[PDB]
Amino acid sequence: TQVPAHIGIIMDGNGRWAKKRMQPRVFGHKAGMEALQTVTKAANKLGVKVITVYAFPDQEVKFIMNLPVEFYDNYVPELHANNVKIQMIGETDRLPKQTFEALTKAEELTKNNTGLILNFALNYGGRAEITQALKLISQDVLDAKINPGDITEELIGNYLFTQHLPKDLRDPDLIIRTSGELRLSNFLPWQGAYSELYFTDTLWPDFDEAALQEAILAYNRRH
Amino acid sequence: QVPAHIGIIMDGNGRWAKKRMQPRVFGHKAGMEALQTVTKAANKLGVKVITVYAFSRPDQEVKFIMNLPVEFYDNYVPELHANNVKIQMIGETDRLPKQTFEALTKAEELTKNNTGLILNFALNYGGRAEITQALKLISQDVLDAKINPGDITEELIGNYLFTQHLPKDLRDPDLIIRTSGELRLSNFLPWQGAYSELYFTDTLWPDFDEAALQEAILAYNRRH
Repeated sequence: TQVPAHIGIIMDGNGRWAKKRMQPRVFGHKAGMEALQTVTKAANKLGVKVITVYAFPDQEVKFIMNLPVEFYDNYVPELHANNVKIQMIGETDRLPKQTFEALTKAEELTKNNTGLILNFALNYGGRAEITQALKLISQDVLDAKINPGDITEELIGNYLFTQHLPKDLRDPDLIIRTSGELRLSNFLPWQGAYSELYFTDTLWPDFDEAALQEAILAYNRRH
Repeated sequence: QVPAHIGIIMDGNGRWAKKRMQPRVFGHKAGMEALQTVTKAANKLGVKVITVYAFSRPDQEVKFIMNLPVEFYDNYVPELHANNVKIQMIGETDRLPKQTFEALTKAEELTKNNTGLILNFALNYGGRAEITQALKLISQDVLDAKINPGDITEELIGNYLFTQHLPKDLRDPDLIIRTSGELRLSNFLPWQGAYSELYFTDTLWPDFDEAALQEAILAYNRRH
């Protein structure tokens, strides 16, 4: 049937997964990377146009900010060979030098690719995305580039971080949340306003191609 | 352990009426009874705010949503006033009919001093539209030099949304309920609900009562 063109995913449950396997939380994030690799390849083959993914303590953040570097070295080449285009959204200026540079190389490597767009939401917050959009628009109105009569929902959409996606694919058709949490977490509040929501108890590192197909199957049974 | 602000998407009125071989109008009158029951019960339990959204031949659906506050004023608001419930509307007023605008304002003016539960009606409401209208007002205040673009923060935007009239600690729903089995938010409080707990039930809105409200509050407490 109809495959949803844009899927949002809140990758929850890496810590619980690792605890369940009696391993450090760091092992869970590593397995979370594997799950993303599997899901990204499967969705690309099934014909999904976009996946926007969202990751959810002192020494943990050091290991977590090294994951984009690890992503670039051990996963990005295979994704690039699968014709996957890699982008990021969020306040990426806050990220460390090594992290921003690994992600930039992944963007540059894959920028000509014509398959699925893998969109990393990093240092991302919905309200903050909207806030900065409403700031830039107000600056442009103060500088007379745009009129206050030109302020519309379409204009706001052009100033969000999802602006770089193709116009018809900016808004998720489906938002998947793992690990049993029935809540929003400030992920794509604007873009996801009309999205089908799907909730599963399965933990993110166990979310595989079969779990993706079950989510896509649930989406088709809606309408 | 009661959530202070509960959002409610009231869906399933049409399905409820068609199941009983009755006209669609019958379903919406039963929907107003459900709202009365839920409003009274929530007020009793100590809920501070409920924001309600009537959502579901689109020309037919618009007539029922706009007829709501006229009938609600005549048949239900007096009892809510006696129960110390404050009534407020969020959404766009400019495009309302005359009889509807008068019925909403009479309901507001009647109940404006009440110190119990705030019943917040979302009528002619859209989240994206609300945020867009907030920008228009912020943009105009930047041109008038009342504020700088640098002053535009998350807290400022909150003061320009339709929920600004609620107290600052109660503006955002802690829980959002949707009836009729649909797993969507349908453009309801996208900003304000960004961190809300969600509760979905297959129950149709006219069957949603005090008991269903308490089952929802129970589920909310199991999250903590």
